[PDB]
Amino acid sequence: GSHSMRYFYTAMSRPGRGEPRFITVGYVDDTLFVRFDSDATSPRKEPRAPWIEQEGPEYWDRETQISKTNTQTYRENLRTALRYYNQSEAGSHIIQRMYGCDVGPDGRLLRGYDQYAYDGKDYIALNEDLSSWTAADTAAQITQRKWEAARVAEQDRAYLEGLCVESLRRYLENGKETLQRADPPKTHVTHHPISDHEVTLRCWALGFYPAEITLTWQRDGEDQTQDTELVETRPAGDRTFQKWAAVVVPSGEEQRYTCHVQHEGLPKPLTLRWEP
Amino acid sequence: IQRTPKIQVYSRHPAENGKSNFLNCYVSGFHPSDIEVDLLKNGERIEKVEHSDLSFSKDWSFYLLYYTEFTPTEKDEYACRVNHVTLSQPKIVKWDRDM
Amino acid sequence: EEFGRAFSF
Repeated sequence: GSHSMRYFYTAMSRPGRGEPRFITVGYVDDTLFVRFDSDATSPRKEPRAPWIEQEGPEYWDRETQISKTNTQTYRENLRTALRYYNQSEAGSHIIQRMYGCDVGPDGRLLRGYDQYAYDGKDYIALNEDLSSWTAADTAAQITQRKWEAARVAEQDRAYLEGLCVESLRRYLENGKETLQRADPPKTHVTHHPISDHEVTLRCWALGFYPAEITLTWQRDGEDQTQDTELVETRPAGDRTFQKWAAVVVPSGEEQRYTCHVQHEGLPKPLTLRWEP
Repeated sequence: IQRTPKIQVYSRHPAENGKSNFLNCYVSGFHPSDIEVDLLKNGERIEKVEHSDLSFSKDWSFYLLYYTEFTPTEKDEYACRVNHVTLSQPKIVKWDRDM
Repeated sequence: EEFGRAFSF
């Protein structure tokens, strides 16, 4: 179906403990495929997925250089941010960036992204039109003015419509065994007596990929959204994810509850119930 | 502002005593990125624990997975100890094979 | 593949 490629940057200052650390991780959908850490013994882009290993040595040298240059540029970005916000050089600060593209089943660009944050808050972001910007405050507005003057959006757009989609398409083909395979969730409902008046029904979804999934409990056909405990989807460590939804139900009324599961790896949504 | 980490302790595969598995501690939704995580066995820290590469969600909050191989038993107790600038004292979350 | 152009804040 649809696919995405995203690069995530994290630049962290640490006054008194050396220069700011710069990390980059790259993903195709929910699969990590490349990493870079300026604190590494010999910093360089490293493969994290089998299908990216075939990229030649030229690819790795070029990718590593981009990250090394980025390390220096983001340390300067951090210094600039301090000025824009009138902050002292004593505190630790963080700049983050997420950029990339989404493509459809046919491989055409669905939309591009280039978003930035400062200390966990929106800073500036490229609009979906790939030609204008949205600045979060008067500080980011200064960056916006510089970027509008330098036609940055036009350059981002060229990358997003070109190399971004072209490389993603190559990665999808080279990694079609995994990137183009959805693993359906293995499901089951557990029963845990709480007391004489209530019992807990927990609906499990395990071993699925991608991470996107919907788990809901219904009581007599009515969604129990407000009464369902939903844990955040979590990684199993073997590429797959896990998730569960629980509800407290009155003793003897277990059969009035049904768990519904939706996942792209499932031809049709599943309906489960406690099976004593 | 700062955001405190959410914590989940669990196994990669269904728990079965005597069977080798992987013990996971997933921390997420936190900011800033500095965080200290230990996996414990009967209260003692397990050595050589590995963790994922720092990444973050759409809301900019960070997430990391700490993991190590382990063979669950009936007696042994496992937990995850987490400290972050937002926490006054390390937070310990026990492993419950039903969570 | 990454975009090799970085623009200063």
